[PDB]
Amino acid sequence: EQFQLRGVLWGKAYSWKITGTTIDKVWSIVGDYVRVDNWVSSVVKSSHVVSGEANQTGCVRRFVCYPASEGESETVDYSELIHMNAAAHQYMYMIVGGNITGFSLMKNYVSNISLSSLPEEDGGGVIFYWSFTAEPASNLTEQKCIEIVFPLYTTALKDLCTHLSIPESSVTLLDD
Amino acid sequence: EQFQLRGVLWGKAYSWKITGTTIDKVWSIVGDYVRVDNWVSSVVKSSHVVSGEANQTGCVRRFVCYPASEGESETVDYSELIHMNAAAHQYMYMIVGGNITGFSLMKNYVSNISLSSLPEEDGGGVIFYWSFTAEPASNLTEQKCIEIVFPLYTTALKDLCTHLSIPESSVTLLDD
Ligand SMILES: N#C[C@H](O)c1ccccc1
Ligand SMILES: N#C[C@H](O)c1ccccc1
Repeated sequence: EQFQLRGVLWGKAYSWKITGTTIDKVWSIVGDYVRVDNWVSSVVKSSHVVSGEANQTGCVRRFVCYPASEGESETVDYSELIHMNAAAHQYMYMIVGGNITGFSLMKNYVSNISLSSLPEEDGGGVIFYWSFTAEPASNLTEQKCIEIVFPLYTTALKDLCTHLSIPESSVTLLDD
Repeated sequence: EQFQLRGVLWGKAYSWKITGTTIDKVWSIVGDYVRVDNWVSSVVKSSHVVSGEANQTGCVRRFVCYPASEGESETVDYSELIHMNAAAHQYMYMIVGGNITGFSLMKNYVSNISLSSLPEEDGGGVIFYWSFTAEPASNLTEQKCIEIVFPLYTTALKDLCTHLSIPESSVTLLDD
């Protein structure tokens, strides 16, 4: 009959329905964690594993982002895979270093990606779940976090369509 | 150009499609965090807020579970709401005390619930997302965690149907 209080978190979860593809085609792009340059190509220039075994839990990827706007420099993200279940199409990662624009402002940014199949008997389709949390910090606000994260996720879903060779109309953000 | 390694996590995410209901109806049961006795009523005997304000971020619920078997005592869960966004039908909580069977064995059990509406042109329906993580510890394995958690989530989806007065066939586990 005792408990230990802890601090609250910031964050938000998003889900999209994607038609016209399959979960394992989506996963071939989205699940190749250390090669995120092959996914979010509107943002990421290059990417490679720098610690551990590629796409195995505990590994760290380092990726380079194009300048956020002209005149700016390239920035770098280090992120650690902290959970991976490839057969269940889901994983979890955290930013552990770098100066990547916006994202490096957050304290303990953790993200979850989980792909699910809608029932074949209902016409199929893929649900793409993507969430983040961050720890509240004096130098930021939850609204700022969401302003940083959501445009990136939106860009990434667009880039996904490009790499799957399906129209952008294939993706629909679900009402929460 | 440096980074610090962090520990990895155990866990799993699950998604169900629920037909014959609306996100508002589901939320009226699932979203009443401190009254989980009015949701998972086959497992939970009673539930009350014991710190903070009911269903506001930071609050702690105390709930009591029926005995696992005859002669066994009731067990107790303390869990803190660490994120709540009711407008977006999503929240996150962690066990912060108690001796609730199985769940109290995990180190830093954290759970996320999200509800999404499928497009009306598709026939509507709700996607129910539910995930957990726990920290690796000597006295458990990830498999043992999954064997604690998934049967409870399954029971909870069944109990949800009872309270919604809809048949269990309304619920389909995605990727079953
Ligand atoms: N780490 C991390 C972020 O989620 C991220 C940022 C840019 C492109 C892909 C992913
Ligand atoms: N806290 C917590 C667990 O997720 C839980 C355990 C039993 C019934 C409802 C919820």
